[PDB]
Amino acid sequence: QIDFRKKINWHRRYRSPQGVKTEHEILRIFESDRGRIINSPAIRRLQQKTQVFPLERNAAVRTRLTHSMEVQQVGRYIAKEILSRLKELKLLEAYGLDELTGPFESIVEMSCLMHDIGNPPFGHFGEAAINDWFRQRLHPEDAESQPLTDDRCSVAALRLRDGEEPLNELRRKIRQDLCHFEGNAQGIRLVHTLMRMNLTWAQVGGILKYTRPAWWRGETPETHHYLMKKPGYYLSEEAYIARLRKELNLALYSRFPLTWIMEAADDISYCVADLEDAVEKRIFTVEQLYHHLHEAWGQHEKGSLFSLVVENAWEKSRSNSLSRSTEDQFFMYLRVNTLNKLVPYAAQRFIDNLPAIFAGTFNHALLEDASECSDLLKLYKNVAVKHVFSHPDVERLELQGYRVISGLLEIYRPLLSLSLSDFTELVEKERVKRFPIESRLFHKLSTRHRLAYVEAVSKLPSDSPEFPLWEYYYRCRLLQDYISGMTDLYAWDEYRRLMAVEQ
Amino acid sequence: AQIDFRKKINWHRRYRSPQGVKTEHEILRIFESDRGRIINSPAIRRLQQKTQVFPLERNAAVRTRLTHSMEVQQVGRYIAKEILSRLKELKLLEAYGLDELTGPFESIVEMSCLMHDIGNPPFGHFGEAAINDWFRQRLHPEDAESQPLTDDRCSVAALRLRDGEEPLNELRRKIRQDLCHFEGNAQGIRLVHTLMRMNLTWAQVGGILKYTRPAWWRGETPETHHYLMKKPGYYLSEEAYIARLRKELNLALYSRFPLTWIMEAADDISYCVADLEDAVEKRIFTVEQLYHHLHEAWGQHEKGSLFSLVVENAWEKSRSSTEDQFFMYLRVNTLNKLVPYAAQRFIDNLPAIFAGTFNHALLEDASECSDLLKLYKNVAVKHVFSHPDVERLELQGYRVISGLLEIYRPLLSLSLSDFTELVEKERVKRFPIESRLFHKLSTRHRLAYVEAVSKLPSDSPEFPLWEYYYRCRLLQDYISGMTDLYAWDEYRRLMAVE
Ligand SMILES: [Mn+2]
Ligand SMILES: [Mn+2]
Repeated sequence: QIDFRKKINWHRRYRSPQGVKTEHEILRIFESDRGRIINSPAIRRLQQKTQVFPLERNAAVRTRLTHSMEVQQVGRYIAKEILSRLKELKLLEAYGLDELTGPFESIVEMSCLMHDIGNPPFGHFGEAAINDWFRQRLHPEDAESQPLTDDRCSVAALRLRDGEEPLNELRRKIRQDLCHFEGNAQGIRLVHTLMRMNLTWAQVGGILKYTRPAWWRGETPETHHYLMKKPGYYLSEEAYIARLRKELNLALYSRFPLTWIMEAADDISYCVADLEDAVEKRIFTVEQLYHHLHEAWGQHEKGSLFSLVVENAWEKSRSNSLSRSTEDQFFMYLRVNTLNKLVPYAAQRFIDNLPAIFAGTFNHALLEDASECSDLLKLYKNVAVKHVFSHPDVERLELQGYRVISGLLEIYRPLLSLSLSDFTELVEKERVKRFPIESRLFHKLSTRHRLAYVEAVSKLPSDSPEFPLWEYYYRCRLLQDYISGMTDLYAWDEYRRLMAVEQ
Repeated sequence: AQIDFRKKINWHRRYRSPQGVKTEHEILRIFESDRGRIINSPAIRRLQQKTQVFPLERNAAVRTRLTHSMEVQQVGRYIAKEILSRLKELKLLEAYGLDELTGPFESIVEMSCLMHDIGNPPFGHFGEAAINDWFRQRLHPEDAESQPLTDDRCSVAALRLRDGEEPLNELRRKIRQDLCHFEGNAQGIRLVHTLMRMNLTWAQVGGILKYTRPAWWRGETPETHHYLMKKPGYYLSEEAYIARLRKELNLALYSRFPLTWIMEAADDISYCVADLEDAVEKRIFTVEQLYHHLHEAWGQHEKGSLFSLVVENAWEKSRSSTEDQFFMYLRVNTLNKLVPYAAQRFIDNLPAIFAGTFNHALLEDASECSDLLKLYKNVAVKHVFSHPDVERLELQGYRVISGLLEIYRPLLSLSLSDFTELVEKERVKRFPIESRLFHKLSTRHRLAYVEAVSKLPSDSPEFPLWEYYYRCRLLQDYISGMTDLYAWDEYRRLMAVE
C-alpha cells in the first residue's frame, strides 16, 4: 500500500525531533535541511570542480555547481508535474501527499543539488586515479576465493593469510571496498559522517542512488541489476544505511522512491548544456551542430521526437524577433522543447509504476533504456561524445587530473606504509620526534577527516583480533576522504606545492 | 483601495506575450519558465567569479556572489512561505486574490533574490565608484545643474549646454546626470530586458526594481518617498520600459512592486553573518574572539534581549564541530527571530506595501531585530571590511576598472560621423585602434547599441545627444558585465603584461 507519510521521514539520526508535529512544523524541518545544504562548504566547493571544460577566466562555461542548479530546476519540474498530475487523478490525499507537497518537491530539489557532492576533484578520472592506486596496493582480486599462495597485497594485516580464519572474509570486504571509491557512496559518507549535517532520513534516502555495497564481489542478482549498477554506500556506512533502510521502509537493496526522479533529472540535464558550452567555446557553430544532430538521428520522419524537439528549435532560431542571438534562441528552445516532451513522460512513468517505485524494487529508470525519449537523450550523448568530450583540451584535463590525484596519493603513501602502533602514536602525540615527515603529512589532513578516523576507531572493541584490519580500513578512508574533498584547483595547487614548484 | 494580487502578479511579457484566460496550472508554468531562463543565464553563472567581500580562494571555502545569492534566495523563500502561512491562518488568502498564486508568489521572490547583484559591476561597490568617477570627470554633471555656464567642463561638444536657447539643455542635463549614476540595481533592469533579452514576466521584473529614483534625478527626493528613492533604480535608457512596467503592475510614479520588500529583507538578513563565518575561516579572529567582539559592540547589554536569545544561545550550543556549531545556530537563531518579524511587518503594512508607497523597510531601525543586524554590521565593519587583504582588493579593483575605462577612451573621443562610420564598415582604414577596440565589445552589447540608435528619429536635433548616451551605455555595459578575474585579465592583457 502507497502512503508517502511512511517514506517522507522527517526524523534525524542524532538529536532527533519526536512527537506528532503539524504540517507547518514538518515544513520547517525540511526547510532546515535546505539551509544546511545551501550553507555547506561541500556545495560551495562545487563551483571549483569542473564539468567537462577546463573552467577558464570567463564563467561562460558550466561548473559542477551551475550544472547542479540547472539539474535542480529539472527535478523541480518533474516533481511539480507528478504532484499536479496526481491531484487531477484525485490520488493526492489517497497517497498521503496532501500535507507533504512542499517536502516532496524540496527533497527532490536538494537531492539534485547534492549529486556530485561526493565526487572527487577531477570527476570520473579522479575516481579512476584513486581506485587504480589502491588496486596495486590492495589487489582485491587476489582475495576472491580462498588464500592464494603469493598474495600481492602490500599490507601485512590485510594479506589473505594461511588458508584459515573468517577474518579472511573481512579482508575480502575491506580490500574490495577501498578499491571501489564511488562518488555516490562518498556523498552519503560526506553528508552523514564528514560534514555531520544531520539530515532527515528522507533527504539522505534521496542521494542513495544505487544500493550495491562497495564490497560486493560477484554478479548482481538478476532482479536488481539496475539498482545495483554502481556502488552506493561504503562498508564504513553499513550500520548507518541499515538504520536508514528501517526508517524508510526499504528492503535490502531497495531504493528510495524520490531517487528515480532525481535520476531522471540527471539523465535529462546530462548533455544539452555541454553542447551549448561547446558552441560558446567556438568548437562548432550552431549550424554545424544541427547537421551533426540531423545526421546521427538517421531514420528521419515528419512527426518524430527529432522533428518535434530539435527541428523545432532550428526553425525558431531562424527569423525571430526579441532581438535574441541565433544560438541563444536555438538552445533556449532546444532546452524547452526537450523538457516539454521528456518531463511529462518521466512523471507519467513515475505514476504508472508507483507501486514498485514506492517499494523501491522497480528495476528500471524513468527514461527507460528502450523509449523514444531515451533515444533523444542518446542523440545528444552521441554528438557530445564524438565532438565535445573528445576535444583535446577536455582530454588533456582528464590526463592532467589523473596524474595529479595519482601523484598526491604517493605523497601521502608514508602514512600508509606504517604499522598500527606507529600510526596510532602519531594520532596521540601531535609532535612525534622520529617521524617528522609523517607528522606534518598527518596535520595537512583536514580536521573533519582526522576526527572521523578517531571517532570510527574509538567505537571499535579495542581487544578484537580484527582491530588492525578495521584500523587500516579507516586509515585508507581517511586519505580518500581528504583527497576526494578537494576542489580541482586546490588539488592542483597542493600537488605543485608539495613537489615544490610554487613561489 | 483594495488588495487583489491577481492585479500585481502579472504574468504577461513585453514581447511575443501570452494573452487569454490561462488556468492556475498554466500561470504556474509561465512563472516556471522565468525560473529556467534565469538559472540558465550566463549572467547568473558569472556570479561565481565576482567576489562577495573576500578574494577568491583556490578551494572555494569563501562566499562568491553566486553562493551568496543562493543563501539570500533561501531566506527570501522562507519569508515568502511565512507570509503565506500567516495569511492562510488569517483566512485572507482567497480574500487577497492569492489562493491560486501561492506558487508564483514564492517563486518571484526566490528569483528576485537570486537576481540582485546580477547587474553589479566587477569589483562591487568599488567598480561602481570607478565608473561614476571616470564619467564624472568627462561629463561634469554638476556643471549642468542650472543655467548654461560659460566654461562647461564637459569634454563632449554635443553634451555641453550650448549657449542658451534650448530644452535640449534639459536632455543634456539628464544624460550627464544619468551616465554618472551607474547603479547595479539599475543595471540589473537593463541587463535582464535589453542585454540578455530574457523577456521575463512583468511581475518578475518588478521584483527587481528595488528603488524608484531615476538615475537622471538631480535634486532632493520627496519626503514621502525618500527611502524608495534612496539609490537610482533605472536608467534613462529604460524610461519608456519602466513606464510600461508601472502600468502593468499598477504602480504609481515612484511606487515599488510589493514583493520587493521581501527580497530586500532577505538581503538585509543574510548580508552579514556569512561574512563573519568567512572571517573566522580565514583565521582573522577566532570564534571565541568573535563572541567577545559581539558582546562588546552590543553595548547596552542586558536581560532576555535579542542578543541573549540569539547569539549568546548560539555561543552555548557550540560548547558541547565548534565553529560549524556556532555559525549553524547563529544563522538559525537569527532567522527564527527575524523572518517572522518581517512576515508580520509585511502583513501589518500590506495596504501601503500593495500600493507600493510604504516609505520604510520591513525591518527598519527602531525594532530590536534591526538592532541585531546592526550588531553584525558594526562588527564586520570594524574587524572584517577593514582587513588589509579586503582593502587592498578594493584598491586594486578601483585601479583596474579605472584603467580599463581609459583604455577605451578612444571609442568615446570620436565624432559622431566617425563612430557611426565605425559601426557600418567594420574596417575603417584610418582608425586602426578604435576599430580593434570596438570589436572587443561583446556582441550582445554592440547589438543593443545598434537597436537603440535605430529607433531614434534620424533628423532630430537631439539625435547626436542620444547617440553619445547610448555609446556611453555601450561602454558601461561591457565593463559592468565582466567578472572580477576577466577584468583583471583584460587590464593586464591590454596593458601588455601577459
Ligand atoms: Mn549530474
Ligand atoms: Mn546581496
